[PDB]
Amino acid sequence: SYRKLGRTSSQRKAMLRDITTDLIINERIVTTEARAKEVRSTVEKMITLGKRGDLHARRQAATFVRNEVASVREEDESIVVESALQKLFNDLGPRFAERQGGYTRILKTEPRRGDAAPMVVIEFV
Amino acid sequence: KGILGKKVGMTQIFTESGELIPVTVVEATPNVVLQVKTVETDGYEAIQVGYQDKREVLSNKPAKGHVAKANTAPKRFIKEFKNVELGEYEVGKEIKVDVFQAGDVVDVTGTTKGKGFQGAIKRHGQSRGPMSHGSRYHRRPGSMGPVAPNRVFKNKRLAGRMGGDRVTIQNLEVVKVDVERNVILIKGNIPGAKKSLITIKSAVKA
Amino acid sequence: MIQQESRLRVADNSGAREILTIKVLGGSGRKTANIGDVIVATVKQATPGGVVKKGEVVKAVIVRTKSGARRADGSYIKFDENAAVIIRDDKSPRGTRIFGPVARELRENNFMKIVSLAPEVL
Amino acid sequence: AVPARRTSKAKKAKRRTHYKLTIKGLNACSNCGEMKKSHHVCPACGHYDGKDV
Amino acid sequence: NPLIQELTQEQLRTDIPAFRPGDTVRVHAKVVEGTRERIQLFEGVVIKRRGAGISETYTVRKVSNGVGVERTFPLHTPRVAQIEVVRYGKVRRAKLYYLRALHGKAARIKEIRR
RNA sequence: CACCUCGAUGUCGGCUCGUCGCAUCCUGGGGCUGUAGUCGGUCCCAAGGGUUGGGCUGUUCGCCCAUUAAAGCGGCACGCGAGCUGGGUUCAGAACGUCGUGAGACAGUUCGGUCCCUAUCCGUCGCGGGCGUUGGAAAUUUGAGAGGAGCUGUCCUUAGUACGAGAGGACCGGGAUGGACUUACCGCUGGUGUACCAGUUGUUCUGCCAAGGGCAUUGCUGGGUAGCUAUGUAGGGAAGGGAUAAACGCUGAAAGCAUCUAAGUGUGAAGCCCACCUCAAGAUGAGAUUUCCCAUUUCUUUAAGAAAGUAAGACCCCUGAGAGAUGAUCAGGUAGAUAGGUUGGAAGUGGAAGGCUAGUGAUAGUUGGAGCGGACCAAUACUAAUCGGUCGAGGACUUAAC
RNA sequence: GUAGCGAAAUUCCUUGUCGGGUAAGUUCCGACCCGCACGAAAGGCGUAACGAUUUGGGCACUGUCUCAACGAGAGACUCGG
RNA sequence: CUCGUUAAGGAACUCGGCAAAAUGACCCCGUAACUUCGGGAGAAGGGGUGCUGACUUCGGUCAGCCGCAGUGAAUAGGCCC
RNA sequence: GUAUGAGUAGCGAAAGACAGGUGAGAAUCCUGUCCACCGUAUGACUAAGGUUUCCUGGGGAAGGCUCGUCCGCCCAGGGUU
RNA sequence: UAGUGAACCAGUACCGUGAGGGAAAGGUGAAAAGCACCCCGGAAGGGGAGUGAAAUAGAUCCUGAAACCGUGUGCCUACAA
Ligand SMILES: [K+]
Ligand SMILES: [K+]
Ligand SMILES: [K+]
Ligand SMILES: [K+]
Ligand SMILES: [K+]
Ligand SMILES: [K+]
Ligand SMILES: [K+]
Ligand SMILES: [K+]
Ligand SMILES: [K+]
Ligand SMILES: [K+]
Ligand SMILES: [K+]
Ligand SMILES: [K+]
Ligand SMILES: [K+]
Ligand SMILES: [K+]
Ligand SMILES: [K+]
Ligand SMILES: [K+]
Ligand SMILES: [K+]
Ligand SMILES: [K+]
Ligand SMILES: [K+]
Ligand SMILES: [K+]
Ligand SMILES: [K+]
Ligand SMILES: [K+]
Ligand SMILES: [K+]
Ligand SMILES: [K+]
Ligand SMILES: [K+]
Ligand SMILES: [K+]
Ligand SMILES: [K+]
Ligand SMILES: [K+]
Ligand SMILES: [K+]
Ligand SMILES: [K+]
Ligand SMILES: [Mg+2]
Ligand SMILES: [Mg+2]
Ligand SMILES: [Mg+2]
Ligand SMILES: [Mg+2]
Ligand SMILES: [Mg+2]
Ligand SMILES: [Mg+2]
Ligand SMILES: [Mg+2]
Ligand SMILES: [Mg+2]
Ligand SMILES: [Mg+2]
Ligand SMILES: [Mg+2]
Ligand SMILES: [Mg+2]
Ligand SMILES: [Mg+2]
Ligand SMILES: [Mg+2]
Ligand SMILES: [Mg+2]
Ligand SMILES: [Mg+2]
Ligand SMILES: [Mg+2]
Ligand SMILES: [Mg+2]
Ligand SMILES: [Mg+2]
Ligand SMILES: [Mg+2]
Ligand SMILES: [Mg+2]
Ligand SMILES: [Mg+2]
Ligand SMILES: [Mg+2]
Ligand SMILES: [Mg+2]
Ligand SMILES: [Mg+2]
Ligand SMILES: [Mg+2]
Ligand SMILES: [Mg+2]
Ligand SMILES: [Mg+2]
Ligand SMILES: [Mg+2]
Ligand SMILES: [Mg+2]
Ligand SMILES: [Mg+2]
Ligand SMILES: [Mg+2]
Ligand SMILES: [Mg+2]
Ligand SMILES: [Mg+2]
Ligand SMILES: [Mg+2]
Ligand SMILES: [Mg+2]
Ligand SMILES: [Mg+2]
Ligand SMILES: [Mg+2]
Ligand SMILES: [Mg+2]
Ligand SMILES: [Mg+2]
Ligand SMILES: [Mg+2]
Ligand SMILES: [Mg+2]
Ligand SMILES: [Mg+2]
Ligand SMILES: [Zn+2]
Repeated sequence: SYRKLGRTSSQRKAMLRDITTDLIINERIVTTEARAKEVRSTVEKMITLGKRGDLHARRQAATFVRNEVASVREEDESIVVESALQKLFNDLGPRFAERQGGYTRILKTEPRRGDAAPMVVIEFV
Repeated sequence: KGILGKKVGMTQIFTESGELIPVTVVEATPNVVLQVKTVETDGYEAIQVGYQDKREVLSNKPAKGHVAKANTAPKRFIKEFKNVELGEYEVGKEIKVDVFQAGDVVDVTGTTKGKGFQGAIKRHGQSRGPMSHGSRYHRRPGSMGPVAPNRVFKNKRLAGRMGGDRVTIQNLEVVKVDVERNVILIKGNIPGAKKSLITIKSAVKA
Repeated sequence: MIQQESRLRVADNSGAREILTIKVLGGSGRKTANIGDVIVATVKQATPGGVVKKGEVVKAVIVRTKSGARRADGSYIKFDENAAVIIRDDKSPRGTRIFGPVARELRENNFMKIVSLAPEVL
Repeated sequence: AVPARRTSKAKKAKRRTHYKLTIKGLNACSNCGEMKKSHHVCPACGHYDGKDV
Repeated sequence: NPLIQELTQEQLRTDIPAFRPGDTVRVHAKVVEGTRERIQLFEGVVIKRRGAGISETYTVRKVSNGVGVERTFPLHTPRVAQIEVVRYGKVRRAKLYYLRALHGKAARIKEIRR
């Protein structure tokens, strides 16, 4: 099954895309227990697409990954901007070329003050 | 005659003459007689039967000791069968699906799938109230009773946890027996979710 | 599944065109009738020159339904409409010709005359 | 519906019998020895399973 | 599920031709009117295929005497002596339920000669 | 009649839910008959179950239509409005007939007209915690007691027999198949199926093409997995004992006879006790069986003393579902397939993208049953169930027997 | 008490009677007239158009219903405030 | 409570089709009784709608293509006695 | 004045996410990015009315239906030509 | 809670369009000697150390009742109406 996360269908989809792209960009984020336990599957599927690497996988991922700036360097006296999608297919896929799934780990931490909502750290291995 | 098995699922089978019937597949890895109870030691006659070998780390020293007599691995399920011929059974004896033959009439006991907290409409098949014409009474359990008692009679059925009960279906037909796969095909459908425990016995009514 | 107030086409030339169900014979509380069941119906629309005429209380047998029947071999038959044949008390059809296909269930129900007259039995 | 009779102190205390907090899952952190929640990162040293995180 | 597959693998039939919804098929369906058994041909367009393994079934639709008729058959029933693919039709979906509303020319399906 | 209620006890009908009485509507048993048979009439026993769908009317009632084995009569605040409705009746408006000089009114009608309340206690339906059950644990269990279920048609045969002059037409017995009800389940027929597939409109965004995303009820539309489901499928009220009711006896006197009774003894109902299903030892009367742990340490006092480590075992915590409001239950915690991912399948959809070919083009063919593919199936420790902690016995006395 | 209308927003008896409509119509429509207790400017009768008016019937349509099933969201439920 | 879908039936619901469903835009054809001659009337009942070429008098027409469906979504009368 | 109901009803239409910062302390303040909502308005001006709520710098007692490092609140200066 | 409504910044606050209605609220100590300094805390608030005859007279300050809330426990209580 899957979790509703207290959102409508469209809202839940948008939030998952946001958090999944955030995890792709940062490689480590802090969220609630339930959000993490769903983001793990979504982001690992995105990494599967990146590992595939073909154009079909690229477009499938583009339907999900957000259009954000993953990173920016100054290379050859020119600013090189890498999007979330480009980072996925250029860095994360090759990085996990060998692992057979399980690309993320979740570490439980203190509950949040305002809610007592259980918090966790989700990060690539 | 009886055996314990696991409700594998449901399918359909073509009999001879081309008729098509629904069957439930129930797998029964050979059960083992773990204990024999008698009027002398227990005051009634029956045989304790174990099924579905269990990992040792999942068992207790007392449980291992109990099954030691029969000299078998720990069993997940244990149940007593009555109305059997104690002479034919002994601790350590095995019971296989071949105990039954196709065409037998049996009673199948299981634990109904649990539905959780359910309203009276579903739980007791009571009538809804009108859904329009100003009705503000849709899925409620009706009147609780007359005024005079100043109370509610017992068995005034209401919402509550539904399912998970011991249910027996009588006079089901043993369509087929596969000893190699420890499978019994029983015509119809039987209570319980897949992988749940199932108890086949020779029909009492017969 | 034909119930009270359900309307059916008439699959014969007895004169009636559309009938409306009054009862589903066969039991005190019986709710629905299917192929091969007899019903008490009223003629809501009749051909001008027919024998059976509008507003007459008649008996009929259902010969095809949208919700059809399941055969013992595991097959099913479904039709595109609910049609019935007006019959006498002894199952003899009131008309002389039957229109459209008819379901084979009528044979075991012993509507042999209708079965023979039917242009096709399925 | 409204209370027909006020609730007495004894009855009120009986009802609150089960209205209590609990603390579970605390044991010494391997890395630093501070009490932590099992299966959680130690809030003090930030270690879990013997590694900084 | 693997266990069920094995149990029903025996009764699965093998000579079923390769057809999909939209193909016209003739079904040689056995029928008994008492002691005598007979083959009644039901020829029509395949409207639906569903299920898996032994439980797979398919529906065939024909307009006989101005009335639409549908027959649903288990794909592996021994009571169907033979299934014959009269034609291959071009359709764009698995379930052809829309045909039920159409009549005559509107219900025509172009052939493809696979 | 005016005894409770006028510092409020809500009134008809309907709906939901029933429950009880028997003066029994059907089914069951029986006597008498102006009981030939099929039908009946009347009375006796019998309350186990069942006892309908509409037209009219606010209606109850009643008539009617069509069924049924039957369409019972009543009580429960003419049961049931902190459970529902509010059509009628009792507010304010207005009108008709009528009465009144009149305001108005009914000896009457007609159209329209606010039904509030977060459940404290008992009660009822479910689910936990505590302690008990006398050493501590893991399982399996007997059943004191309780609940459930309890209905019935039609056809065939016996037999066109018994009966009857004929029409007509059986008891008993044996089969087949339904109705209503009901327990389960999703293999089938279908429904649903908002993180499955596809088509498609408008606009807008990813710079543009192409390909996609956002919003428009899930934008709309066509399908649909798992799960949940009925109208779908399967099954049930089978047979049979025990004691009886009405009834009928056998033997038998009181009372030479007679006599079912006083003694003695039997048949006899859908009813009673079983039989069938479910719950059930908090059944404080706390039962029984199998298996496991083993008699430790310290101090007080002979104490059924106190505490402190544990044993068997259980739980905390964590991964979860076949479970679930939460507890609980059950599957697992590397002694590992518990879940996620990954790999391969399946259902499902219906031919992806990028190319190539044809066409002026829309588009079609092909690469290719492709691509995609929530919950389904099978493998795989890749990720997370790490490390840990807490609780948990040493078994009283009396008296028979040995 | 004329014309006109009449079981009527008026008819108690009354579900008057008859006909139409329905399988079945105390409502509705047409007719009759023993008008309990119509009636001519507190107007009589009729009347195209109009009406969130009252009333009856028909088609279409459907979860209103037979008889309920599933899904979405908010509350309810658990936790922190 | 708010919302979506629903097998077969289709008002059997109910005091009463209450609620919901259905109709809904534009263009074309066609449109009854009755009437105060204005109306009734958007009566009713039907048909067309997308995209690509060719031709147009520029509104069309002809040909072709695709889908279950072309005011492809949103917003738009239900009708009759 | 304090109870009971009870740690119960309610917390007043709707989308937020994460990174960084600040700080004793952050779901709630600041910055950034994406996302989403209104757009004959939920935008831009104004009249009335309010009467300093405007700006800057501080604060977290009370008020804010949670929190608050923040505010139309509190403190101090200042602002209408 | 008396005594003027008002012992105190009272016809005030507040209510009302307006006339008008109209509160609550006294007490450290003899003397501020109103707790320097130290410690926990961001603060608040505390613990010391001091002032004082007295600080359980610490400004919500004389006395400090009852309701109500809480901590400790000598006895009793999980087959009872
Ligand atoms: K009164
Ligand atoms: K009799
Ligand atoms: K009875
Ligand atoms: K009625
Ligand atoms: K009753
Ligand atoms: K009420
Ligand atoms: K009450
Ligand atoms: K009480
Ligand atoms: K678009
Ligand atoms: K947008
Ligand atoms: K569907
Ligand atoms: K016990
Ligand atoms: K392609
Ligand atoms: K495929
Ligand atoms: K009259
Ligand atoms: K009158
Ligand atoms: K009539
Ligand atoms: K009118
Ligand atoms: K009006
Ligand atoms: K609905
Ligand atoms: K109905
Ligand atoms: K009525
Ligand atoms: K008209
Ligand atoms: K078209
Ligand atoms: K319109
Ligand atoms: K209070
Ligand atoms: K309270
Ligand atoms: K500030
Ligand atoms: K003092
Ligand atoms: K005390
Ligand atoms: Mg949306
Ligand atoms: Mg982001
Ligand atoms: Mg009902
Ligand atoms: Mg009482
Ligand atoms: Mg298929
Ligand atoms: Mg008196
Ligand atoms: Mg009172
Ligand atoms: Mg009696
Ligand atoms: Mg009453
Ligand atoms: Mg009441
Ligand atoms: Mg007068
Ligand atoms: Mg009166
Ligand atoms: Mg009105
Ligand atoms: Mg199913
Ligand atoms: Mg399935
Ligand atoms: Mg484009
Ligand atoms: Mg918008
Ligand atoms: Mg597995
Ligand atoms: Mg009349
Ligand atoms: Mg009607
Ligand atoms: Mg009449
Ligand atoms: Mg008058
Ligand atoms: Mg006059
Ligand atoms: Mg007038
Ligand atoms: Mg709370
Ligand atoms: Mg439907
Ligand atoms: Mg339909
Ligand atoms: Mg009706
Ligand atoms: Mg009715
Ligand atoms: Mg309406
Ligand atoms: Mg539209
Ligand atoms: Mg409460
Ligand atoms: Mg709010
Ligand atoms: Mg607008
Ligand atoms: Mg400001
Ligand atoms: Mg400021
Ligand atoms: Mg606050
Ligand atoms: Mg005063
Ligand atoms: Mg003192
Ligand atoms: Mg004091
Ligand atoms: Mg007792
Ligand atoms: Mg006691
Ligand atoms: Zn640590």
